Amino acid sequence: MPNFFIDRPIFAWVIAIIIMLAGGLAILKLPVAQYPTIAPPAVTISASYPGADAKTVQDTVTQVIEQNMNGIDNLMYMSSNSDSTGTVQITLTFESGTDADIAQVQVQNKLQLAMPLLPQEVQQQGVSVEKSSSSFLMVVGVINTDGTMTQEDISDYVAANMKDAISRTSGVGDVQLFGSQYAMRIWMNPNELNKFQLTPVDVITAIKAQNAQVAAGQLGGTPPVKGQQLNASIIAQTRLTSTEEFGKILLKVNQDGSRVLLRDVAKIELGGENYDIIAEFNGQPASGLGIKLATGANALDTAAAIRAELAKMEPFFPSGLKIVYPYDTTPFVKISIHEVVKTLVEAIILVFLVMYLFLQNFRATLIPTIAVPVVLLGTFAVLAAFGFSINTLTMFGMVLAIGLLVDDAIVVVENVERVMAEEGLPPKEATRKSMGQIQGALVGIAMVLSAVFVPMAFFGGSTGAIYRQFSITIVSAMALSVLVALILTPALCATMLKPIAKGDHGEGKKGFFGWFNRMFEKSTHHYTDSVGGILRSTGRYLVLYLIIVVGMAYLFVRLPSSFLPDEDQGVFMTMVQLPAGATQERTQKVLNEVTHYYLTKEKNNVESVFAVNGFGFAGRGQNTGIAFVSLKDWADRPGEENKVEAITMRATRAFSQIKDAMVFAFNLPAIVELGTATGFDFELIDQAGLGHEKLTQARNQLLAEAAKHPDMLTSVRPNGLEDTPQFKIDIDQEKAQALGVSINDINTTLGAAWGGSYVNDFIDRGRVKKVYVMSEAKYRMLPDDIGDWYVRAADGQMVPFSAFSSSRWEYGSPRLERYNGLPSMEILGQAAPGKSTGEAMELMEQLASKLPTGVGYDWTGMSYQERLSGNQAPSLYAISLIVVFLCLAALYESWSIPFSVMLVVPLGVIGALLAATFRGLTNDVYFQVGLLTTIGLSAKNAILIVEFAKDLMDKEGKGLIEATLDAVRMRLRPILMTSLAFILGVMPLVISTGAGSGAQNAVGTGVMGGMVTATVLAIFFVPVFFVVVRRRFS
Amino acid sequence: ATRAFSQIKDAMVFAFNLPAIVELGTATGFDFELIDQAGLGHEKLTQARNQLLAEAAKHPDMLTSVRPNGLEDTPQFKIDIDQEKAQALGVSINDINTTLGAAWGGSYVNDFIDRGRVKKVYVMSEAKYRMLPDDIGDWYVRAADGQMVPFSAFSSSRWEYGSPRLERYNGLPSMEILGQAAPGKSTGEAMELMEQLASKLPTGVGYDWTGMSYQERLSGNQAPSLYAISLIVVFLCLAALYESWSIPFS
Amino acid sequence: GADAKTVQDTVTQVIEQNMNGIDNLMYMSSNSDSTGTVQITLTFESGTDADIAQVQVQNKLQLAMPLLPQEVQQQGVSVEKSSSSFLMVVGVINTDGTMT
Amino acid sequence: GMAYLFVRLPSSFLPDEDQGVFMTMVQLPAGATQERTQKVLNEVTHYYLT
Repeated sequence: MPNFFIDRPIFAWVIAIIIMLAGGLAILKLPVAQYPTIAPPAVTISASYPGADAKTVQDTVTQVIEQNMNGIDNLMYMSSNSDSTGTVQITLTFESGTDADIAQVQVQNKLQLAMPLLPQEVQQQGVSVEKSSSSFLMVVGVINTDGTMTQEDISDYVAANMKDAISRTSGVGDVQLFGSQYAMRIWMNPNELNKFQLTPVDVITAIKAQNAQVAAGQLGGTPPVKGQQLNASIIAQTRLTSTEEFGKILLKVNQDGSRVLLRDVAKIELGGENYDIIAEFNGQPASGLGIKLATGANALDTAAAIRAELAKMEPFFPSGLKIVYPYDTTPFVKISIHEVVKTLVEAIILVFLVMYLFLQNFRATLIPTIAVPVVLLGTFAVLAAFGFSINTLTMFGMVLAIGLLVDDAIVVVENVERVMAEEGLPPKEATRKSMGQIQGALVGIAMVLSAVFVPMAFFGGSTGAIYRQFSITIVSAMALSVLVALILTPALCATMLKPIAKGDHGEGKKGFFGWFNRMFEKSTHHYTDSVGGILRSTGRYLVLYLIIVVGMAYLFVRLPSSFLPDEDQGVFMTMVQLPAGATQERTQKVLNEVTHYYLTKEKNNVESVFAVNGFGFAGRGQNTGIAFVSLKDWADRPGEENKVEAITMRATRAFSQIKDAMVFAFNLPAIVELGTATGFDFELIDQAGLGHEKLTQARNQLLAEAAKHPDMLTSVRPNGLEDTPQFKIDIDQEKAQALGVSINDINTTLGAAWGGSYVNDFIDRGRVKKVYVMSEAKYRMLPDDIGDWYVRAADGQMVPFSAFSSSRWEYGSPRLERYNGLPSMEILGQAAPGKSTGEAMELMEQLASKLPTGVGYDWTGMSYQERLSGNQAPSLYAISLIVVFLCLAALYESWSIPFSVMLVVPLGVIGALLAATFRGLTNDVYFQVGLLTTIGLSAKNAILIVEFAKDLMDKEGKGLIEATLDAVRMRLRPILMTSLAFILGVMPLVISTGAGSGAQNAVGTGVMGGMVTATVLAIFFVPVFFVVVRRRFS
Repeated sequence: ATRAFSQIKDAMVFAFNLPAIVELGTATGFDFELIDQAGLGHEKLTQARNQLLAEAAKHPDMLTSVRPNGLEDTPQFKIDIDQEKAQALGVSINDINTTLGAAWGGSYVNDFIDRGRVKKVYVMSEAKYRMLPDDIGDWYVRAADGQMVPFSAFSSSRWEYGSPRLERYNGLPSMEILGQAAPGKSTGEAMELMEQLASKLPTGVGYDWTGMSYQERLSGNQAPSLYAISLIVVFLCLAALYESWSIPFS
Repeated sequence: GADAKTVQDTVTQVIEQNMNGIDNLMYMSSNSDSTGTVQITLTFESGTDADIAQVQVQNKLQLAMPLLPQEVQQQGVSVEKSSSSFLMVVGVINTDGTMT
Repeated sequence: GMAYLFVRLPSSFLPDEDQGVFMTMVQLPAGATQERTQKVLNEVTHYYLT
C-alpha cells in the first residue's frame, strides 16, 4: 500500500493524526501504575476470642472454620495462624487470574456454615473475610502538635472520624489502625468486689441491665380504638453515654440501707479498646493508618483517592491535629514514570542528532522525528485495547521499542537517499521505486521480529505476567512501527525530501560536513575491500565464529540469574523481636534504641521513623516491633552509602549489638509481596496424630541436620515462635461442688478479671463504642494475685480461688500454625551462596525424608511455583526459533537462506553476555527482554543485507560473491545510523543514577553490549554467513 | 387536582406525574445534605439546619422552595424506671422492660401453621389499655415476693421531643434539604449559593451533594466539546477525502 | 416496638460500621424510624455489577449480624438490589363481599 | 443570530409524558392518627371519583 499513500499525502497525515489523538487520550485515561498485579489472590478469614490462649483459639475457632472450608473453586492452599493473643487468621490462596470477588464469597458462604459453631464470645466480636495484598500501600499517621491530646486520644479521633470514611473507599481491602478507638473501661477492684460480696458476674449483669436500649412501643398504635387523636412513640431506657453515668450503676442495696455503686468497686474510665498497639512518630505519640491493597485494586487511583477522602476531614480536625506521611510508595512510581519520559525525550534529541550527522538536511532529519511520537503514541492506544497499563514494565517496553521504530524509519528514508544520489530520480518516483525495493523487507522483518517477541507472552506463574507485559507492548510496537512505515513514512518521504543531484555525496560543501561525507565514503570503500577481503578466506572466520559460540555459552552459564533488581524505594523497614514473655516496656526500650540510631546517626538521610510497639510482620505480640522508615529526598542523599543498600547495611550492622533482640532492617523486596525469591519456604506437616511436641522435636531434627550441611543450605530456621511457659489453673471441680460455687461463676470471673470481657455497647458523642470489664492492673500481674479473687458460693460465702484452684507452670507454643487443616511448622532457608533454589530444596527434601513417622513435607509460596530461566524460557525461545525460522523460510523461499540470519544471532548475545558479567550485573527479566530485543534487532540488521543481496541474485542474476558486497556497501551506510542512534539513545538508562536506576541500568547495558557486538561483528560475519549458506547449498 | 387539594387544611397533598422514567428524575433541581461532622448531636444539627433553611428563604432570587425532606420532632413519652425502687420491691428489670414492650409494642413469640403455611404468633395489649398515658399504670408486674406491683409505683413518666425519622449520610448524622434554582437560574448557580450559605454555619456542620446534584447532567459541560472533537474529526475526514486544507471549510 | 433512636443506635450504626471494602461504592444513605424500621442503601458506579456488588454488601452485613439484637434478626434483615419506583401494581378485590 | 437563539434557548433532558398513570402523596402533622389520614385519603379519592 505505498505508491498510492505516496500519491495522496494528507490522507496518511490524517491516519497519523487519528492514531496520535488515540494514544494521547489513552494516556489520559490509562491506569498510570507501578507494575501489573502479580499476586495469586488471597482471601483471609479473621477471628478474635479475647483473653484466649493459642490452643483455646486454635481448637475452638481455627479448626471448626477449616473443616467447613471445601468446594471453593480454584483454591491453592490454606495457611492458618493461631495465637496466644487470641487471634486467628486463615488465608486461602487461589490460582492467578482467578476472580477476586467470586473467590471471596465462596469462602464467606462456607464460613457461615461454621459461624454458628464458634463461641458466643467470638462472633460477638465478629469475624472478617477480606481479599487483600499482604504488604501495605502507604501509611498516613496523625500527630498532635498542640500537646492537647495523648496517643489513645489521637487513635480514637481517627477511629471515630477517619478510619470509617477511608475504609469505605474502593480497592481499600484492609485498614489496620495504630492504636485503638475508645471503649468504656471498667476496672474492677477485687478487694472491694469481695467486700460488698460481689463477683465480676454481678458487675457484668448490672451493666447489661442498666446500660440498655429498650423498645417500648407507641401510644395509639395500630390498631387504635376509633377516635384516638394522638399517635406518639414511647421511649424507655436508652443507652449510657458518660463515664459518670456508668459510675452510678446500682450493684446492690445493703440491709443497712446502703448504696453500692460501680465506681464504689471499680475505676470507671474512658479507655482504649485494646492496649497493645502503641505508635510513635519520631518518638512523639501518634496514631495512623496502615492501608492494604485488595487483589485487583487499582493504581495511583486508590491512593490519590485516600487523599480525597482525607481532603474533607482536615476541616473539622481539632486543636493541633496534623497529618504526617511516613511512607509513600507513591511518588516513587511518579518519578519512575518521569525518568522514563525523560529518556524517551533524550532518545528523540540524540536521534535527531545522529540523523543530522548522516543525512545532513533538516527535512530528512525531521522525517523520522515525526515518525516517532506517532508510533509511541499509538501504542498507549493499544494498551488500552488489550487491557494493560502505563506501568514500569510497559514504559521500559516503550523505551526499548524506540529502536525497532527508528530502524524501519531510517531504512525507509536513507534508501530513498541512496536511490536519488545513485540516479537523479525525482523524490516521489525515487521513493516509489525505492519503497517497492524495500517493501517485503521491512514487512517480513516485522513478521520475524514479532515472531521472536510473541512466544514470550507464553506463559505461566507470577513471573510470566511480566513477559506478557513486554511481549505485547513490543509486538504492538512492531506492527505500529511497520504500518506507519508503509502508510506514513513512504508518504512523508514523498512529500518532504529535497531533490538530489545524481552521484553528489556532499564533497565540495561547507567545512566539516564535506569532510564527514569524504572520510565516510573513504571508510566504506576501505570496508567493502575489507569484507570482500574476508570472502577470499571463507572458512577461517568460521572457526573463529565457533570460538565465539563456545565463549557465548560459557559467558551464559557462568552468568547468574536475577528476577527484578531491588530498588531504593525511599522507604524501608525494621523488625524487632524479643524473647518471651518479654514485656511491652522491654520492647519499647529496644524501639527506643533503634529510633535513636535513625534520628541521631543518620540525620542526613532519614526523614521520619514511624515506629510501632506491639505489631510485627509475623503477628501481634508484646515482644514484636516495627519501624517504617522514610528516607530523605533522592538528590538529598547522593552516592552508594546513602541509598538503602549501605544505609540498611550499617543500620543492621549497628543493631547487631543489641542483646536480647533480633533487630533487622530490610529494604522492600522489589514490589508489594513479590519477594517470591530470596530462596525458599518449607513446611513440616503433622500427617498423623503426633501432637504438638513430636512435631517440635522433628522440626528440630530437621533444623539441626540442615545446619549440618552448611554447603547447600544456609540460615535454615523456624518462622514460628517458641513455647513460652504458661500458667495452668486446675479447678478441682469436686471442691467447688462441695463449697457451693458454680463453674460458670468460677471460669467467668477468671476470664472477666484477667482477660477482659465485651459486655455491651454505649454511645460516645454520637458513635457507638464498646464497654469492657476487667481487673484493674495491680491485681492481675502476678500468680499469687490469682488467690486475691473471690467468687460467691450458693450459700452466700465468698470463696477464694486459692481454695478450689491448683496452679502450676507449663509449656506451649504462642503461635500454633496449621498448613491445610493439619498441624504444621514453617521453615525458612537459603540455597548456600553459590547454589540454586532447586538444589537447596532438594537437600531439604532428602533431609526431611530421614525424619520420624507421621511428619510429611510440603512446599509453598516461593518454592511452590518456583520462577523463570533454566525451565522453559529457553524453550519458548526454541519455539520462537522454529517460528522465526518458519517466517524466514516464508520470506526467503529457501531452506538454507534462513540460516544465514539464524547464525547472526549469537553475535548479539555475545556482547550482552559480556556486558553483564562486566558490570557486576546479572541475567534478569530486563536482561532477557534486552536479549530478545538484541536478537530480533540483529535479525533486522542481517535480514536486510541478505534481502538486498538475494534480491540482486534474483533480479540481476549477479552471483553471490559479487552481489553480496554490491549490497553490503549499499547497506553499510544504514546499518551504521541505526546502531549509532541506538547505542546513544540507550545511554540514558545505563547512565541514570538513582530513581528507577537499577531497572533502567539493567535494561540499558544488556542491549548496549549486545548492540556494540551485534553491529561490529555481523557487519563482517553476515556477508560471509550468506555466501556460506548460498554455496554449500543449491 | 393539586389546585383543589390545596384547600385541605392540616394536610400537604400533592399530585404528581411520573418524572419521565423509573427513578430518572435526577433533574427537577437539587438535593443538599447537611452532615454532622463533629459530635454535635441531633439538636444542634436541627438548629443549623434551620439557619440554612432560613438564610435561603432569604434569597428567593437564586433559590426557591428550600425545605427539609425530613420529618420533625413529635413529642415522645419517656418512662423512667427508678431502678432502686424496683430492687427494693423485688421486681426484675427484665420483667419490667419486657412487660412494657410486650404490652405496648407487641412481641414475636414463635410460629404456628395455618392451613399448611407457617405464620407468626404475636402477643400484645388489646387496644383499650395502650391508648393513653394513664394506661401505663394499669399494668402490673409480679415482684419476687409474689406481689403485683403497678408501673405507677416504680415508673416516672413525662413528655419529651425527638425526630421520628433520623437519617445518616455516610455513617454520620445528616439532614436532607431539597430545593430549586429560582425560575430563570441554573442548578449550578443554585447549588453555588447553597454552598456559600452553608459555609456561613456553625462548627461541625459540613455539606455534601448527592443523587441529582452529585453527578449533574449534560450540555454546558462537555457535550459541546465532544462536538468540538467530533468537529476536528469531521475536518479530519474532510481533509482525507478532499485533499485540500481549505476545501473542508467549504 | 422500637423508637427511631433505639433503632438508629442498636441496629443502624452497628451495620454501617461493618460496611467497608465494598468495591465501587458511591455513598450510603441511612433512614431510621419511629416505626422501628431501618433501611440503608448503597449506591454504586453505573455499570458496576449488580450481583457482585450485592454480596460484598451481605458478606459485610453478616460480620455485624451477630451484633444486632435477638429480636431484630428473629425478624431477619434483607439485602435486595432494586430500583426505587415500582413497575406495575396489581391489586386484588373481593366482589362477593365474602372476605374483608 | 444562531449563537443568540442558542443561549436564550433553555435546556431540557427528556420531556415529561402523560404515562396514563400518575400519583398522589399525603402528609399530615404528628402524631396524627390513622383515622385522620384516612379522612384525607377519603376527600382525595372523592375528588378523583366524582
